[PDB]
Amino acid sequence: SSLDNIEMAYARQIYIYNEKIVNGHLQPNLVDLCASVAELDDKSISDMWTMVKQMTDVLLTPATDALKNRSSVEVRMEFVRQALAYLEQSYKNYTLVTVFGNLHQAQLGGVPGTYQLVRSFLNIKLPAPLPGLQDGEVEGHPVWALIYYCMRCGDLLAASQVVNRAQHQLGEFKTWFQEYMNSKDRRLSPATENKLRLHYRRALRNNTDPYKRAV
Amino acid sequence: ALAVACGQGSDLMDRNTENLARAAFIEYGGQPRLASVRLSSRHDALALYLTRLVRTLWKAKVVQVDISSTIPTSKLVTIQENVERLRNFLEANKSTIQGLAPPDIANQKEHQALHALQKLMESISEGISFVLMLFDERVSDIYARLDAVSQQQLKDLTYEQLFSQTPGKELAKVLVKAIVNRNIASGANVETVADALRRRCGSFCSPDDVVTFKAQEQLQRASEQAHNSPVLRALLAESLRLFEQVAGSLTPANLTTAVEQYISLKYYAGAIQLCLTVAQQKDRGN
Repeated sequence: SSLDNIEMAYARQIYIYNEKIVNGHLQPNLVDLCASVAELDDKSISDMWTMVKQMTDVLLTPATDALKNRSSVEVRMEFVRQALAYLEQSYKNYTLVTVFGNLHQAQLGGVPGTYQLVRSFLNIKLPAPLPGLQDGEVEGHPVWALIYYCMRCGDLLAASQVVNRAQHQLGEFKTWFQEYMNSKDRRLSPATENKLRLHYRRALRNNTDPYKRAV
Repeated sequence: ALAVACGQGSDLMDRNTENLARAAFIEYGGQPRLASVRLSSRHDALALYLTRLVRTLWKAKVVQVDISSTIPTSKLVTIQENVERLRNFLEANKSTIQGLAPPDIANQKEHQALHALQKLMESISEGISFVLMLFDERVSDIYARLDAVSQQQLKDLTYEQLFSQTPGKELAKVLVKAIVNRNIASGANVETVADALRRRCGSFCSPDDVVTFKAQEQLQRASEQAHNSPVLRALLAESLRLFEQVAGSLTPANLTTAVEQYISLKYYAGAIQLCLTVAQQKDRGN
């Protein structure tokens, strides 16, 4: 036999998918039929199929041409959101294994809230305070670090909670952020979007707080 | 004059007054002489001022056992600030004040006496910083997980002993080695508590201990993440890197605690490699 262990397992899964269509049955999820073998290998492959499923799990127009779906601005927009949701969740798992030694170890004690996780993530990745931070701290951590890694993990709510406890320090950023969390597609209104950009460009193009720049 | 030069009375022109006070401290401080030597009035003045800055501390017990501190923290801060401003004053005038710069037997013992006082000042500041660090944590928690002899030694530890006697230094080295252990259980931040102990109370902390603390950090946090599969092989592998660096300086008590944890995490082959490495670095010449 010329098929390696992995290849053979895939063949069997493709036989099922064929047996289903040959007997007229329900069209099963191919992506699921392939990830079934991935778990038998290292996670290098499992995390791939996870990306494949999430990048292909977009509302499509059945019985429509391939080129048309991929040219439509409608579909092209959802791809960006599905990827961002993968990069955010993927990073969230990196933040867990960074605090706890094993995913299992984190689970038994219970996944903490994205806020407390991020806080327990800042402890490690910045043990000493950087002298260039701005806008003070919040419960022992720089306010902008919390906002960034919360947005990076994809929990805008956890980030907005941080903002609510620093209303006086952050200035007008509150009304701007609260609009970003509300507006869909992660975009602000052109008027308000113009107000903040010009302010940042005005005197904050080079600020000593990198987290502030990023957000 | 020394006190005014250090800003005392200024809680009430002021630069010129302090500069005049400096001039009086230098010009009229006298000099050392053979009578066994008689040190200058400048030396006795420095000893008198320094003593009065710490008179409420010296003979007092550090702690009161629910353990707490004998001296309020706010008082320890002001005392430390006063000691540091005195030190800052001596440094800014190391070239103009007689006896600070190195220089016949009279001026010799004058230099030695002044040097000893300055070493006590930095030791006082380190000692105070250590006590403040201690009570920032949860001392009662640390005090519970402690042996009786060390509880008793801490019970009757005075500030004098902490500042000027080896047992205070040895006990201080035990407490720091214990607080970091506890800090890892809380697990807020290891590398911040590191840089805290590394610099301010240096000459009492050891850089080979913080790297060890960094190693025991990943070890305990590898036991924290123990349920996860892919996160440990980075924690345990990096803990192993940290241990092998301070191999020529690991205590048998730590090396054991490391191997004990490695076995819990089925990290057999790795733990063997650490012990073998610690061996070679204790005896390189074979």
